[PDB]
Amino acid sequence: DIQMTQSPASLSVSVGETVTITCRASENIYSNLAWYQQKQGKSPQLLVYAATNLADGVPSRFSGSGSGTQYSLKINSLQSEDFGTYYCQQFWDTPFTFGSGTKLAIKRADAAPTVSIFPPSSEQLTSGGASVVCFLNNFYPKDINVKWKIDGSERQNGVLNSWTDQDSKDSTYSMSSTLTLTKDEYERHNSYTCEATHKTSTSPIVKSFNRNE
Amino acid sequence: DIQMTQSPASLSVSVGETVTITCRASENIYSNLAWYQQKQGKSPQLLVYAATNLADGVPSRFSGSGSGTQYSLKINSLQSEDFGTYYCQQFWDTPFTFGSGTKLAIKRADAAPTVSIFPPSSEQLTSGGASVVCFLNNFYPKDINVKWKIDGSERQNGVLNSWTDQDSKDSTYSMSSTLTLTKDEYERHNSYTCEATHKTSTSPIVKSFNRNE
Amino acid sequence: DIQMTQSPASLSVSVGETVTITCRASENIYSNLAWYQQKQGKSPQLLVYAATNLADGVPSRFSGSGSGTQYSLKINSLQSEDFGTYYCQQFWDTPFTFGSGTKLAIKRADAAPTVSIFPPSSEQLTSGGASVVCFLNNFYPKDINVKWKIDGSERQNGVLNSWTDQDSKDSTYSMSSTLTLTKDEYERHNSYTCEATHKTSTSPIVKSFNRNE
Amino acid sequence: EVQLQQSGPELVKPGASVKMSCKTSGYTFTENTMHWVRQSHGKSLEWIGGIYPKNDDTKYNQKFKGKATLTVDKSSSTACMELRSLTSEDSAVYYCARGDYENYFYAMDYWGQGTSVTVSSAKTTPPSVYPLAPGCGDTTGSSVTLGCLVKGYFPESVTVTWNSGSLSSSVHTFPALLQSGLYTMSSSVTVPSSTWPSQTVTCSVAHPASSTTVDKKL
Amino acid sequence: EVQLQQSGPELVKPGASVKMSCKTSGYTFTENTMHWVRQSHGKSLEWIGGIYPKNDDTKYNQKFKGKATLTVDKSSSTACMELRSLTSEDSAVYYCARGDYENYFYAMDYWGQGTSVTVSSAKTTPPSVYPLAPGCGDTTGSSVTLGCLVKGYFPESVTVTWNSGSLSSSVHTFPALLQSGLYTMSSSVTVPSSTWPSQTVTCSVAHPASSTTVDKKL
Repeated sequence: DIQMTQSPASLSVSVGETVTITCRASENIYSNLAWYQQKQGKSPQLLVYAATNLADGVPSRFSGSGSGTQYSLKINSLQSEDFGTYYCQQFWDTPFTFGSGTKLAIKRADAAPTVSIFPPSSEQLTSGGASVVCFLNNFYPKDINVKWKIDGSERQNGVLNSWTDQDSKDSTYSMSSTLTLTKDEYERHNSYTCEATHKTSTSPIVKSFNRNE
Repeated sequence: DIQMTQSPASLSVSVGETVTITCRASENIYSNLAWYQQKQGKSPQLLVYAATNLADGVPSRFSGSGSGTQYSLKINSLQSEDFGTYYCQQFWDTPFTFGSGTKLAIKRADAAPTVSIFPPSSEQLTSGGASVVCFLNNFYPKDINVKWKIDGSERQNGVLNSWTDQDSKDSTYSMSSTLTLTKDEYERHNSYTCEATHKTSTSPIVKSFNRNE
Repeated sequence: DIQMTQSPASLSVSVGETVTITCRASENIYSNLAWYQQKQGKSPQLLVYAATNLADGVPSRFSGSGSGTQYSLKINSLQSEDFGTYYCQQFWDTPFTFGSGTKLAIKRADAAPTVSIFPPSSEQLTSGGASVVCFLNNFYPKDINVKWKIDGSERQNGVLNSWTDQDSKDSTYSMSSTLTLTKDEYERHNSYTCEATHKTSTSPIVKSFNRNE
Repeated sequence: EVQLQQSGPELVKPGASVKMSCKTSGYTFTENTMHWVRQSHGKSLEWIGGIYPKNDDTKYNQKFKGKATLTVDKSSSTACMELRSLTSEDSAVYYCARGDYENYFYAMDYWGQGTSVTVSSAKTTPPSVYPLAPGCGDTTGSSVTLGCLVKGYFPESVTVTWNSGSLSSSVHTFPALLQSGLYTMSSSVTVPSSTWPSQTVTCSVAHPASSTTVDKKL
Repeated sequence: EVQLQQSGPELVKPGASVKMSCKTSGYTFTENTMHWVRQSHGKSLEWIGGIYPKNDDTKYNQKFKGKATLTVDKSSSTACMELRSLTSEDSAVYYCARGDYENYFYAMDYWGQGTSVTVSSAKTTPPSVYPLAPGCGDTTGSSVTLGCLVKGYFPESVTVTWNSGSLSSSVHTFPALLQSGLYTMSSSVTVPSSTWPSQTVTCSVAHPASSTTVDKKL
C-alpha cells in the first residue's frame, strides 16, 4: 500500500530565517504534492500544489521543489503569521494517505522552568480521592519530562501529563502532572517528590515536602 | 568489487571561505551519496544524503551536487564549528565500501618551529635502556619530517614519530621523535643530531651536542 | 583521426576581467576535457578536468562549461598569478592529440616603440662576416613586423627575427632583427634602412644612415 | 528522541570470542533494521553487516562471512553482535546505528557510542618514566622547553601532570604508537629561561589500571 | 606528497639511441600507470605513449610505433623510455606523469621535471661577439640604446653581463634562432644621452660549456 511520512518530528524557526521541510514517499508519484496550513481550531487551506504552483493568497515566500521520491518545501523567509503545522498529499492511487504532520516553533533565548509541588487539601481526604500535582511553567525548548519517586520508588502507570500549545505573549509552553493514588497509599507514605529535568540544568531540580513538617 | 576514494588527502580552509571536496567512484551509482561529520572522540552523524537533501540540524551552508560518477560537496561558508573529517557513502551494492577520509585545518600565518635535542639521564644508563628525543612544537603547515644522523649515518628503522591533532588555543600542531638504541651503540658514538626541515626555512635547522662537552 | 584546435591564437586580459577561451573538437567526446597551466621554464599542472570539476590548489575563479563539441573555460576574475598558456585534452580515443595553445597578456596603455639602426664595427670587416641590426624595444600590442630595403630592394630570405616574452617590471615586449650579408654586398651598397610599422603610427618610422656620412 | 546506548570495552584473549550488545530506545525496534560499522586504525571505515529482524535475514561483508555473527532480541529492544577468532589487528571501534524502514539504504541519521575492543596477549605493566633536563651548560634560546618520556605502560592511556597542575598553559599531550607490544608517549612544556633553573619543576604520571603513580625530580 | 624526479639532459649523436629514466616517489607505483608527453618547438604538445605495469601492456602513437620503446622497473619504482634513430627535429622536452588507477583517462595531476634532449652533429664553438656603438656623429634621440651581437656559439645558452653587473635596469635578454647549425642572439640596453660618451661601457659574455670569456670595449 502507498505510505509516506515526514521528517523530522518538529521544527523551531524564528521570524526571518529559512525553513527546510521534507516528506519522503515509498513509491514514486512523479507529479503531485500539496502542503496545508492548519492552525489551532481552524481548517487547513491549500498552499502549494503539484510541488511547484502556489494557490491564491500565498505570498512568494513559499516555494516547493523536489523530484521523484524526494520532495521539499523552502520557506524564505518566515513571518509571524506562518505559525502552524504542515502536511503532505499524494494523488498516486486511492486511498490517499496523508502526512504525519510537523509542528513549528520560534527560536529564542532559553529559560529555566519554575517547579513546585503542593499537598492535597482536607476536603479531598473525606471524599475518597487523593491526588498530588506538580506545576511546571515558562520553559524552553520542548524536550522535558517528569517522574514520580515515592520514598524512592517509581509510580507507573497512572501518571498523567497534559501539554499546552504556543503562548502568544511570552512565547513559551506549560504543562501539568497529576499523580493518582488511593487512600491506603497516602497513609503509609510520607515524602512526595517530583523532578524537572531540563537541558539548561546539569541536575534535576527537586521540590519536596513532608506530612509531619 | 565496488571501490571509491576521495581527493585530496587533506584540506585547510579558514572561517568564511568555500570548501570544495570530491569523492570519485569507479562504477556509477546514479543516486545515493552521504557525508558524515566525525570529530575527535565522537561518533559521526548524517549531514547530506542522496547528494541533495540535507538532514536535520544542518544549516544551509552545506550543499551537495554532482551526477554520475562525479560528486562534490560545496560548503559556503565555513564556520568555526565545522572542524573534523568527511566521508562518503555508496548504496549501489553490498558490501558497502566507505570513503578514505579527509582532514580539515584552518589557514593562518606561517610559524617557524622550535627544535631541541636532549641527552639521556643517568638513571636510564643503569636500567639497560637508552633513548634520545627531539622536540618540535608550534609549526605550520602540516608537511614536515625528521631524520637521525649519528656521526653522519642514517638510522632506520626504529625511529618513532607521534603526531598531535589541532590545538584549540593557538591553532598549531606538535610532534615527538624518539630514537631507540642499545647500550653498545651509545658507548662508541658521540654526536647525536636531529634536523627539522620546514618550508619556511631554506636550510634544515640543526641542534647538536656532545658527550665530552 | 581525432583532431582539435583552439581559438583565437592569443588573448590579452588585465587583472580583474573575464576570460573566455574555447577549443573546438571535430568529433564529439561528450565527456572529458582538461586545462593545463604552463609558465616559462616550468611543467604544467591539472586545473579543471571533465569540463566541470576542478583540481586541488585551483581557486573558484576558474570554471569550465560546454557540452558536445563546444566547450569553454570561464575565468572570473583574472589575477596577476594567472599568466601563462592554456591547452586542451581529449580522452575519446588513442592516440591523444593535445591543443595548439593560447598565450595570455595584460591590457594597458599603448606605447610607441623606439627604433635605431647601427653600422657594423671595423673588427668584423676583416673577419669575413658582416651584419646590420635594428633595435626595437618597449612596444605594445604584440602585432608588429620589420622589413629591410637596401637601396629600395627587399632582402628575403635571411632576415632573422627573435621575440621576447612578457617583462615583469614595465609589462612590455622586445625583439631584435639582424640582416645577414656577405662581403661583396656591403661594398656596392650604401644605404641600410629598417622600418617599424606599428598601429599607433600612421606611417612607418624610418631610421637610416650612410657610409660616407 | 532516538538514543542507542552501548556497553563498555572489554579485554579479550586472542582466539576467544566477545559479546557486543547495545540497547535501542526512542522508536519502534522491529519495523526498522540494524547495522554495524568497524573503524580500523588509523583512520578508515568499513561496513560490518546488517540485520532486519522480521525473518530474520542478514547480509555480511565477504571477509566477515566466517567471523561476525549477529543476533537480536526484540523483548528488551536490543541488538547483539558476536565476533570470534580475534587477532592482533582486530582491535577497532564499533558503532550501533539504525537503518531505514524495511530498507538498508537511506543513510543512517544516528550512530552508536563508539565502544571499542582491546585484544592483546600482553598483561598490564607499570609505567617507567625518566627525567630529561638540560644540559651542556647553556640553554638556547631565550625560550627553553622541557619534557619527560613515558614508556613501558599498558594499557592506553596514562594521565600526566605538570607541577601538580599549576601551569596548564604550555602542557602538550602526545599520543603513542604500537611497537613490541608496548606503548611509548611523551609530553612537552615551554618555560622562560629567566626562571630556569631557579624554580622547581617535576613530571608526575598516574596509571589508573595498575594504580601506580611515580614522582620524580627533573 | 607525490614527486617524480627526472635525469639530466644528454648530448646524442644523430642515429644513436638515448636512455631516459625518471624515478617515482610518494605513492604506490604498480597500481597506477605511466605516460609520456613530447613538447615540440616552438609551442606544441603531443602524447608519446603510456605503460601500465601489470602485464605489461602499452599503447603508442601511430608515428612512434617504430621509434619509442618503454620499459619499467618496479624494484626501484622508476619508469624508463628509449628512443632510437634520432634526427635533427627530434630535439624536444619530455615529461614524466602518473596516470589514473588502472585507467588512462582522468587527466594527470602531476608532471615531470621537463628534462630535454639535445641531438646535433655540430660540436662546441667559442662565442664570437663584436662591439656595436654609434655612430655618424649624432645620437638621436635623447634616449640612446646600445647592444652587442653574440653569434657563433654552441650550445644554448651563453651568459651576458653589462658593465660588470652595475646597471641591471635596462638589460634585455633576447633568445636565439636556429640556422646553419649555429645560434645567434643579442641584447639591448638604454642609457641617457647626457652621460654618453662620458662614461665607459662594455659587453661581457661567458660560455659555461667551453669555459671561454671575452671582454671588449664598445
